[PDB]
Amino acid sequence: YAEKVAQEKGFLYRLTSRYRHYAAFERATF
Repeated sequence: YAEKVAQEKGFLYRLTSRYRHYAAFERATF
C-alpha cells in the first residue's frame, strides 16, 4: 500500500473501508 492515490484525491477520500482495511494489516502494529 502507498500514500500516492490517497494524498492525490484529498482527505475525505482516505476515509474509506479499503483504507481502514490496509491500515489494519499493513499498519497492524503501527
